[PDB]
Amino acid sequence: SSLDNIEMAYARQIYIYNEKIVNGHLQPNLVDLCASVAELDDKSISDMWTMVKQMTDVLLTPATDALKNRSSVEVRMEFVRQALAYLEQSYKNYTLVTVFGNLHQAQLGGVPGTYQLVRSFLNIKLPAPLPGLQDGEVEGHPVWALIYYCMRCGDLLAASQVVNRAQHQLGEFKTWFQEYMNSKDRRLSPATENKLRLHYRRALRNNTDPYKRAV
Amino acid sequence: ALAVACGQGSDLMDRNTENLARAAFIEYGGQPRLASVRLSSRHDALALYLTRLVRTLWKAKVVQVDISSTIPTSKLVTIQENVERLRNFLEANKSTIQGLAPPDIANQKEHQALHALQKLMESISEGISFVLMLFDERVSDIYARLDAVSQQQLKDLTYEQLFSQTPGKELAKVLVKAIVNRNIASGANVETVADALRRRCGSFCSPDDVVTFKAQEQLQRASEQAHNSPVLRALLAESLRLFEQVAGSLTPANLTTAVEQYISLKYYAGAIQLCLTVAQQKDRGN
Repeated sequence: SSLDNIEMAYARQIYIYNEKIVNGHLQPNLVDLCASVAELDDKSISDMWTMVKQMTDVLLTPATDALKNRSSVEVRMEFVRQALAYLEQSYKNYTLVTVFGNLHQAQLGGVPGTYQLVRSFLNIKLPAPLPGLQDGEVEGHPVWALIYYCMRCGDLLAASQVVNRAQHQLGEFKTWFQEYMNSKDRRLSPATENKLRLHYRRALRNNTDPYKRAV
Repeated sequence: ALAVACGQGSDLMDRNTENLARAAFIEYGGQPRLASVRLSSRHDALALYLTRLVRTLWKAKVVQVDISSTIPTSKLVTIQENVERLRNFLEANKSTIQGLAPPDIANQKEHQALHALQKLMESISEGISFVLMLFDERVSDIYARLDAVSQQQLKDLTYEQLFSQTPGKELAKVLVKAIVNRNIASGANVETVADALRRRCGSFCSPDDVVTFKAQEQLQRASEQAHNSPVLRALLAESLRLFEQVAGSLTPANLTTAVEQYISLKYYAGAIQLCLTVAQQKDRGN
């Protein structure tokens, strides 16, 4: 036999998918039929199929041409959101294994809230305070670090909670952020979007707080 | 004059007054002489001022056992600030004040006496910083997980002993080695508590201990993440890197605690490699 262990397992899964269509049955999820073998290998492959499923799990127009779906601005927009949701969740798992030694170890004690996780993530990745931070701290951590890694993990709510406890320090950023969390597609209104950009460009193009720049 | 030069009375022109006070401290401080030597009035003045800055501390017990501190923290801060401003004053005038710069037997013992006082000042500041660090944590928690002899030694530890006697230094080295252990259980931040102990109370902390603390950090946090599969092989592998660096300086008590944890995490082959490495670095010449 010329098929390696992995290849053979895939063949069997493709036989099922064929047996289903040959007997007229329900069209099963191919992506699921392939990830079934991935778990038998290292996670290098499992995390791939996870990306494949999430990048292909977009509302499509059945019985429509391939080129048309991929040219439509409608579909092209959802791809960006599905990827961002993968990069955010993927990073969230990196933040867990960074605090706890094993995913299992984190689970038994219970996944903490994205806020407390991020806080327990800042402890490690910045043990000493950087002298260039701005806008003070919040419960022992720089306010902008919390906002960034919360947005990076994809929990805008956890980030907005941080903002609510620093209303006086952050200035007008509150009304701007609260609009970003509300507006869909992660975009602000052109008027308000113009107000903040010009302010940042005005005197904050080079600020000593990198987290502030990023957000 | 020394006190005014250090800003005392200024809680009430002021630069010129302090500069005049400096001039009086230098010009009229006298000099050392053979009578066994008689040190200058400048030396006795420095000893008198320094003593009065710490008179409420010296003979007092550090702690009161629910353990707490004998001296309020706010008082320890002001005392430390006063000691540091005195030190800052001596440094800014190391070239103009007689006896600070190195220089016949009279001026010799004058230099030695002044040097000893300055070493006590930095030791006082380190000692105070250590006590403040201690009570920032949860001392009662640390005090519970402690042996009786060390509880008793801490019970009757005075500030004098902490500042000027080896047992205070040895006990201080035990407490720091214990607080970091506890800090890892809380697990807020290891590398911040590191840089805290590394610099301010240096000459009492050891850089080979913080790297060890960094190693025991990943070890305990590898036991924290123990349920996860892919996160440990980075924690345990990096803990192993940290241990092998301070191999020529690991205590048998730590090396054991490391191997004990490695076995819990089925990290057999790795733990063997650490012990073998610690061996070679204790005896390189074979």
